[PDB]
Amino acid sequence: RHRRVMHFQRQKLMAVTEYIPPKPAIHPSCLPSPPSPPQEEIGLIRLLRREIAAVFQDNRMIAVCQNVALSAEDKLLMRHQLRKHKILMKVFPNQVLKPFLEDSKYQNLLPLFVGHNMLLVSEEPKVKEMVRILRTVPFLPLLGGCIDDTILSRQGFINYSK
Amino acid sequence: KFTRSRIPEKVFQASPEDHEKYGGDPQNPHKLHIVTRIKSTRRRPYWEKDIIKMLGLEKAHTPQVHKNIPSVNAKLKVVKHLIRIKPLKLPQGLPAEENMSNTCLKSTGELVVQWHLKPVEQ
Amino acid sequence: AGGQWRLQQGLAANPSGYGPLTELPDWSYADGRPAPPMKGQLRRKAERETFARRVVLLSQEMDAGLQAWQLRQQKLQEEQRKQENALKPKGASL
Amino acid sequence: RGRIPGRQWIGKHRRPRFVSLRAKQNMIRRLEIEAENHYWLSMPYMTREQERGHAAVRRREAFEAIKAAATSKFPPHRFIADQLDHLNVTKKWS
RNA sequence: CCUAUACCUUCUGCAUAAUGAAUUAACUAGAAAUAACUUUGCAAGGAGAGCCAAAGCUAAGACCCCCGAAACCAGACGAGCUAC
RNA sequence: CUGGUGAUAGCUGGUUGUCCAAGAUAGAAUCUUAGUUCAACUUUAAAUUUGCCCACAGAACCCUCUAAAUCCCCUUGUAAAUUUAACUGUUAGUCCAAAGAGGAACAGCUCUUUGGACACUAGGAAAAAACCUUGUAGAGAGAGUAAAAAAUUUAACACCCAUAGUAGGCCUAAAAGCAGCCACCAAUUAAGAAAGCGUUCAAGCUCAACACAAAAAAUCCCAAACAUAUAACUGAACUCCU
RNA sequence: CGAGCAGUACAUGCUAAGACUUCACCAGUCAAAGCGAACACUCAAUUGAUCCAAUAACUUGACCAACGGAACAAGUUACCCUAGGGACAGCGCAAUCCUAUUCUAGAGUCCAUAUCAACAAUAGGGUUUACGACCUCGUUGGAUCAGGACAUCCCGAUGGUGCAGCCGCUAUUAAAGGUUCGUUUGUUCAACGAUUAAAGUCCUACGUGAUCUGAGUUCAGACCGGAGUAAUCCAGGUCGGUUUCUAUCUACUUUCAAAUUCCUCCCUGUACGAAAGGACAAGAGAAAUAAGGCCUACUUCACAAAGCGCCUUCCCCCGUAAAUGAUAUCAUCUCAACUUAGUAUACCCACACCCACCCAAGAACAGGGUU
Ligand code: FES
Ligand SMILES: [Mg+2]
Ligand SMILES: [Mg+2]
Ligand SMILES: [Mg+2]
Ligand SMILES: [Mg+2]
Ligand SMILES: [Mg+2]
Ligand SMILES: [Mg+2]
Ligand SMILES: [Mg+2]
Ligand SMILES: [Mg+2]
Ligand SMILES: [Mg+2]
Ligand SMILES: [Mg+2]
Ligand SMILES: [Mg+2]
Ligand SMILES: [Mg+2]
Ligand SMILES: [Mg+2]
Ligand SMILES: [Mg+2]
Ligand SMILES: [Mg+2]
Ligand SMILES: [Mg+2]
Ligand SMILES: [Mg+2]
Ligand SMILES: [Mg+2]
Ligand SMILES: [Mg+2]
Ligand SMILES: [Mg+2]
Ligand SMILES: [Mg+2]
Ligand SMILES: [Mg+2]
Ligand SMILES: [Mg+2]
Ligand SMILES: [Mg+2]
Ligand SMILES: [Mg+2]
Repeated sequence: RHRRVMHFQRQKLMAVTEYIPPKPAIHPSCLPSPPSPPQEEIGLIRLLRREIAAVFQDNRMIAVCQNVALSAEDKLLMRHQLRKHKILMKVFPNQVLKPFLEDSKYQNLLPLFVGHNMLLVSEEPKVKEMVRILRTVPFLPLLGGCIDDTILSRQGFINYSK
Repeated sequence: KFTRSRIPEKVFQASPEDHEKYGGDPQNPHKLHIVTRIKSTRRRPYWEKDIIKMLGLEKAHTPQVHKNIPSVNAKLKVVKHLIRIKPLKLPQGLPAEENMSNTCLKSTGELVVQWHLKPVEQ
Repeated sequence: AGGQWRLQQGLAANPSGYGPLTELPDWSYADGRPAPPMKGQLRRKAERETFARRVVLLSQEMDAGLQAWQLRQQKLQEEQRKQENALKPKGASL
Repeated sequence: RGRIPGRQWIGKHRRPRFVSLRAKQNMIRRLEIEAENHYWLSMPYMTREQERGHAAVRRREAFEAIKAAATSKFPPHRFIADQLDHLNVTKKWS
């Protein structure tokens, strides 16, 4: 704070000897920024890829469902009922799951993973037992699935059960 | 307290970047100065007023020729803020006895020995 | 006005300083006889001559003082050689 | 409204002063002149040793002129012609 | 139109709202010695008794204001007002 | 009343033609600080020869250390200085910059020191003794410049979701993630032995996780204004020009 | 914080180059050589001129301490005198105080922020201050007339409330209007009494003494208390007590003309509330003040003036409360474009009858009438 009244000769000296930052001819933000340096893949990300590959390899029936915002009590109750029929509920992030399907046999399942999605898997294709559990909540849709490495829609699962 | 100012010897040491801006030559220093007072001795210390008298710079904007020697430079380093220092240039050389009445000091610092006041025929 | 421009052209900032507009005589007789030199021009001519003589005086004084210093160095160096000539070592040196 | 206690440019509470645009330019113009002065004072033509005694004769001769002028002060000559020329005040025609 | 803050005096600094002046005419305020200096005369002498002199001595020229107290003292004059 | 008496007044006031020239701030003593004397400064005349500026070299140790500098000072630039004679006059100066002093007092008051200006000119800061520019004097219906015009307008914002080994043990009427201490693991794709709130205590909640930068006073605001045409130009008694 | 000495010598003899110097002088200081002897004393200060006095000479003499020293002289004056000088207003970024913010500790059951608020910090304002780490002391009310500020006491509008309603508390906005009458007492201010919608804080040379007046500054007299030998003194107590001004200049001398407030009634005993209690907004009626007039009556009084009497009195207010809707496809009242709420009339006007008279017109002048 300039409490004391500086002499005008001194005041001019302060004004003339002011810092002048260098100004580039072209603003740096306007220039094309260099590509971001690459980083190392997250160890959890590569752990999911190994886990995801096991899911598609061990079990043959995979059911793609949208993880609706059901209450935790209702969502756990459905999971237990599916467990009685040995139906698991696998959930993986799409940012790791989509690239896995981009380089894989199941490359046509990419549009099915849009939003909150969950995977229902089982060693034995117990389609008929799974459908009746899903019929309890009319607002839980079955987007599609893949049985014996064959891509099918919800209608096929109804035909497969019958 | 306000006293005489001692200018560090480092200030009067020309850098390589200075010779390419003013056109001086350290290997061939100029022989004479052209000192011209461009500032008033009023509101300046008495020892600066005395040196101005010693250098014959009473009247402002009146060029005076001084020798480029350390003792004379010592007085110039005291009143360097009141004077303008320029080297004396002699493209035609030193004036002769027959050229004393035909010399003229130009604003560029050159002392010509032929002042005809006539447009160049070239 | 235009003082800075004139300085860049080798002219004086004030046009009244020097040049044809000032140094030349202001008038001459109708018969053709040149006019006597003006008082101001005579003052400038005397003033310029004193400046010119000082330039010659100062330039010759520095050269005289520079040659004189060189002669002292030459004389001093010669004195060193003279004192060693008149000595003939003997004894251990032989 | 707008009173400045005491005097404007003196005292404790003074009138604020601000640096204009041309005030900065004028100071920068002065600084460039002095910056070039530091350049021409960095290249002496002669050293301290060479310079010594190079003007002793002229300085000693110049002071003797001051001594001669100072020690030649004396009342002027009185002429008998001037005393007699006062008698012309009564000069008249016949 | 433009430019310009009456004078004197007293204070560091007065346009100062500090002092003095309405204005006119007349009147109203720097007197002198030693020394030194300057210019003549004469000169180891100078000066029209006396006085000075280790170049002095004699003569001239050339420097030192105005108004204003309350007081003190001496000698007179007053108690027709007033005190008794 | 007269006379001494034109009393005296370190006090107040006044002090009368022209023109030029040189010319301002250390102190000591004092019945003294309203004065005077001496010195310093200033003036005139004279005599003499150095004067100022200043290259090294040189000038203390302490109480442990530490400033701008100063003294001295050959060259050099310059022209003054010392001495002799005769006197007068001036002195709390003020403000600005800087370093300090007054019981270890940031400003202010008072008092030293260095320098400047003012009591001398002009120009510019609005008017302006002390800031800045500039000083040697006249005339001009010429010219080039010096200083020289204040900037600045300041606060949006997460989206979504959360079940559980449990009130983790301890002490507390009971205090539970949320009074307090210890330990700080743990199921689930992914959740703090809880980071804030609210319950006497619980309950409820959010988050972490998972996906997705002020201002106001007294007679009446105060130049008029203007974001847009290629920094030149204006500007002194400074300098130049007759 | 010291000094006004003391101690050791007894050649601490006599002479004499060159220098220092307390910014002058006076005074003070050092000193080679030489004579004469021996084989410039220590100590920061440790001191006093001249005149005079004493003495044969030598030498000595002052807390002359007011220490450059007068041979020797106190107090008091409000009875005072003379010559002069100085003096409400003005400066004050450290300390201190006040006001508003910042900080978020802490009070307020819980709860920073309904309110309040510690240590502090940042702004505005006032005040104090360089040395006896002593005691004391150096303009202001009233009458009249007011001008202005807003940091608002009342009236108005709008948020928050630990706001049910009435009252309150707090904050924003608002200076159009208003802000009483008395008793004591008075570094001239408080206390008390009765009211009021309220009895605002200041500034203006106590605002205002060529408009008036009281006290003080303080006085010529006088006592009481205290001080002093007395004269006399004391911000102490009390009594008494002289300034005047004929307005020269500036300014001003009908802003022609918009009114504020209270009570009662009404709504209403309504909304609210368990009741107690108790409103807004809208309207009406009577009041007081202010401003501007008037004389029918009343009254003071009579060709009239006047009030105690009578008559009339007309705009808004800018804090906020909300829609639509982007930057930021939601939302969001928007220093985004945008929408809504509250966001003038009246008076005066035509002008050479003019002698003179009259006049509700008037100092003169002017003006109205004279059919
Ligand atoms: S102006 Fe270049 S990035 Fe926008
Ligand atoms: Mg006047
Ligand atoms: Mg005055
Ligand atoms: Mg008068
Ligand atoms: Mg007597
Ligand atoms: Mg007497
Ligand atoms: Mg009688
Ligand atoms: Mg007299
Ligand atoms: Mg006196
Ligand atoms: Mg002069
Ligand atoms: Mg001129
Ligand atoms: Mg979360
Ligand atoms: Mg010009
Ligand atoms: Mg000039
Ligand atoms: Mg001396
Ligand atoms: Mg005395
Ligand atoms: Mg004395
Ligand atoms: Mg003394
Ligand atoms: Mg009395
Ligand atoms: Mg109102
Ligand atoms: Mg307000
Ligand atoms: Mg009364
Ligand atoms: Mg009474
Ligand atoms: Mg008055
Ligand atoms: Mg009486
Ligand atoms: Mg007047």
